[PDB]
Amino acid sequence: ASMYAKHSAQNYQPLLPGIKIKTLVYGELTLMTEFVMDKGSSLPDHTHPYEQTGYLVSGKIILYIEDKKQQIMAGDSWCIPKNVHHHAEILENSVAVEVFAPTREEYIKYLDRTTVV
Amino acid sequence: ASMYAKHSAQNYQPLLPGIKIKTLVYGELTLMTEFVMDKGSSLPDHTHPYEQTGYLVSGKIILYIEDKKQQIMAGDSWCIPKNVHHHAEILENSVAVEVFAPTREEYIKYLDRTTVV
Ligand SMILES: [Cu+2]
Ligand SMILES: [Cu+2]
Repeated sequence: ASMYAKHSAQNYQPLLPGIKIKTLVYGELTLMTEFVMDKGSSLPDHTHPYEQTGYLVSGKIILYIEDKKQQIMAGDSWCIPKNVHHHAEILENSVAVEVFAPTREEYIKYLDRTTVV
Repeated sequence: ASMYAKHSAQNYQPLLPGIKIKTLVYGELTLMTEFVMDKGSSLPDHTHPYEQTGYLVSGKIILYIEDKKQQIMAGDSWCIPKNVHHHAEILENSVAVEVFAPTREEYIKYLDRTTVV
């Protein structure tokens, strides 16, 4: 059931305007995605029944979680509990790695199978 | 409760020779760490009752999972189910972000409270 995946510049897939996604790996309890986000894009306010914990690999965003707002730079991190409202403004081209728990089955369809193993 | 944390080069805790750790954030279902590893160090075989999913921010490691072995570089990722044998050889100075599920209570104390927003 273990997985390895290798980095590739290909197959980051459209999710929302300005936001591309790739599911890297997943398991019994978690699922890992990489989000590639264009400067000036945004994530609209949403909720989902998965805890979402992330790390900014590169760039700069403003991450809104309920009534908090924080500027996020490379190496910063966050944890958003299940069903909590969140959104973001993307200030520079940015890359984030985010892990969902429980496994977010709807995101398995973004798995880049050309780079698994 | 949601959580934000800011990057700091300080307060990594010695875990093994050449291997240091810091808990970045955690939540109800997950806990996120950053592993800073020195060229030439290693992790011996271990297992634990937490799923472990990781992303290599930088460097070069050989990651062993049961009878599999893979060289892992920046942007590669892995998911290791609960109780599965794994170890690693660190070939270059390396940095990994790893998320445990469920929340790994023993690692809460490695949070750097000076970086929590
Ligand atoms: Cu979300
Ligand atoms: Cu481990």
